[PDB]
Amino acid sequence: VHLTPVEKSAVTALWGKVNVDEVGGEALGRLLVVYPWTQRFFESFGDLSTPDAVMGNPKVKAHGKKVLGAFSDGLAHLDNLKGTFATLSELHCDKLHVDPENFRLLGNVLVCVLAHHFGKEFTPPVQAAYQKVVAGVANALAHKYH
Amino acid sequence: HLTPVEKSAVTALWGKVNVDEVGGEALGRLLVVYPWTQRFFESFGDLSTPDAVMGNPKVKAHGKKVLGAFSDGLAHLDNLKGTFATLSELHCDKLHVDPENFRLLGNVLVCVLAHHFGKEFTPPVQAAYQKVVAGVANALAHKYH
Amino acid sequence: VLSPADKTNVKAAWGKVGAHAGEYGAEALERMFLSFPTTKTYFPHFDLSHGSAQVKGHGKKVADALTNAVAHVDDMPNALSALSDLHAHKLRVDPVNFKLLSHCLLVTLAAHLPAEFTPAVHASLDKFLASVSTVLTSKYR
Amino acid sequence: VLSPADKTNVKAAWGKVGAHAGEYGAEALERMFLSFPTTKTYFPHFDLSHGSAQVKGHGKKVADALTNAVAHVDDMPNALSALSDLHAHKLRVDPVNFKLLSHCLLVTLAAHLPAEFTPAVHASLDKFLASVSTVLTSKYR
Ligand code: HEM
Ligand code: HEM
Ligand code: HEM
Ligand code: HEM
Repeated sequence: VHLTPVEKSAVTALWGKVNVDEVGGEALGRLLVVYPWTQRFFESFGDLSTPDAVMGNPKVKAHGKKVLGAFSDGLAHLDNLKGTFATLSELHCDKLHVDPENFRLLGNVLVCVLAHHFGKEFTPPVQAAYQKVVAGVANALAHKYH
Repeated sequence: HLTPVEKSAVTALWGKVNVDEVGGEALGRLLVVYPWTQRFFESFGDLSTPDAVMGNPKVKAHGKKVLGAFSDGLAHLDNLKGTFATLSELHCDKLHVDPENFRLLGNVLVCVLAHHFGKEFTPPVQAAYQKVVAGVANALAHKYH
Repeated sequence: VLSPADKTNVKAAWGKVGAHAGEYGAEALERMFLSFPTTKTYFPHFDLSHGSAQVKGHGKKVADALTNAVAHVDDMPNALSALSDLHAHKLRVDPVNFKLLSHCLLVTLAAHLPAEFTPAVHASLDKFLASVSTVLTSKYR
Repeated sequence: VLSPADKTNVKAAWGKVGAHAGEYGAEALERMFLSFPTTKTYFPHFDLSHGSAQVKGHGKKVADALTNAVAHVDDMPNALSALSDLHAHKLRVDPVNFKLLSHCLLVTLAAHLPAEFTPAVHASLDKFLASVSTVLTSKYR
């Protein structure tokens, strides 16, 4: 993906304010709440019976942090997202059989979480840049299927 | 992709396809079942009714071209990426057709094969064709990956 | 949202299915499992061999449910509420799988009822099954 | 299909838009046009520029429209009949574009209404917007 130098600057400044121990969990919890069939992939996680259970669920918070860490790895390697997520793709397409529509969904949930946290700071230009990012990640994660 | 018994299955059936008709029926059914695709064809004229669509001579002529594309995909299941490399450019970079529509067309062609060949289009024959049409939609969308 | 011609198309077409409902259910089911093997992971307790008795009993239930949706095409959420509970709350089926199965249902109809499978009927049936799929994957209780 | 809860959530969440209906509508658009430029192909008669009173005023109707769609939530096909004709019959809007606008509307709500954009409300709004999208892309006259 190619961001303009000002998109890269705006993206990285916002990201540097990201609570790395929470946002990941918010995005995953919302995925499981907004798109409840994704909970099928996490029956190992315990209580998901209600939105408050989802969001408060320690396993959710736990797993959301590692997902945020991958999106970070992606940001540091924007010109080579396929390589970075080559093994992750093997894991989500060959082993788990996650329909790749759901990768677009999580990326768009993450954008909604960034908007939630940053408000006006999450301007339309800034959003435009992040859409570029998360589109990149989803497809590099879908790469096997290509 | 296709195992030996699969390739021979699709091969044989594809031999019996009317190449001046099924291409046109698939495109026409795409335009009818998924009418927003009509937007890509205001050049083609009358698309107001199912009967209007299914008889449009350019719809038929274009369908021949797409079945021709598919024929060409069947020929080189080795590298449909390269086979359709040029088409992908036109569909993606130039006309901006959402790639879900590629999947829809392949599934319509599959329908249209079932409609014509009836009981001969067995679950196992469909399954091999589903691999083929998914390969064409993927290859077609390569310029999006 | 089905048009008035949509509703009469679906009902007349389903009528021609008639007694073969269960037969077409099971075939759509087999087509789906062979064409889209990931869907099999929803049936880990089902003997999925060709000609399986479990697949045939199940095809009949699916066909009957679709027949009931046709009867109640104007109050589908109410009439399918137990099946939405099953598919949306307990099974949590990915909506993509409903598109796979609807497609295999259309292939089956197109194979067995070529006179009925006009372009317009095809369009109407597609919306109907998209409609059923929306009810079955929504959590509305 | 919205639960009774879903409709109270959208009712409650969307009400808080209020006088800002115009503003949020225009921004959601701006968001869509910048983030997803192909969607400009539907608006060549508009002034794409930022702050453009045509974009700004168009946003006011979408929000009202949606306010009206919230107003006839359980009658939406009848209430959105005209917009169905416009979008499905006349403009031929490809349905993905509704998912893009739907996402930008959620982004905007999240950005402007954080206390109200809880996970429950987010999920209800997504279903509501999907429901509006289904009505607007379906030909049912
Ligand atoms: C779109 C971006 C996504 C990213 C960046 C992402 C990232 C990751 C990462 C980093 C892991 C951890 C691998 C490890 O522990 O070694 C992981 C595991 C997983 N992801 Fe994702 N993922 C994505 C999408 C999805 C989606 C859409 C689903 C399901 C709908 C999903 C379900 C899972 C599951 C089930 C696991 C591991 C299961 C477990 O260990 O209990 N992921 N993901
Ligand atoms: C999915 C398999 C598809 C194949 C194999 C395919 C193949 C082709 C081919 C061979 C052409 C002819 C190029 C030419 O006109 O010189 C073409 C043109 C075109 N295709 Fe496709 N196509 C596919 C799908 C689609 C879809 C989904 C749409 C949009 C709904 C679409 C819209 C068009 C349009 C608008 C043209 C050119 C129209 C014109 O020349 O006036 N195609 N395609
Ligand atoms: C319109 C489409 C569908 C209809 C009408 C339908 C209908 C039904 C019916 C009637 C049952 C059994 C009800 C009962 O025993 O009480 C059922 C169960 C089930 N359906 Fe569906 N279904 C549909 C789609 C799907 C799809 C796409 C999947 C997954 C790919 C799925 C998975 C299941 C499973 C796993 C069961 C339970 C099986 C069992 O334990 O016996 N269904 N469905
Ligand atoms: C929730 C989604 C949408 C809603 C509620 C919505 C609502 C409306 C409303 C209320 C109008 C004007 C009605 C009037 O004439 O008074 C309108 C017009 C229009 N909408 Fe939408 N719309 C939606 C999505 C879209 C999308 C996705 C597009 C295109 C990508 C679109 C394109 C248009 C266009 C092109 C017009 C006509 C503009 C004009 O010339 O005034 N709409 N929409």
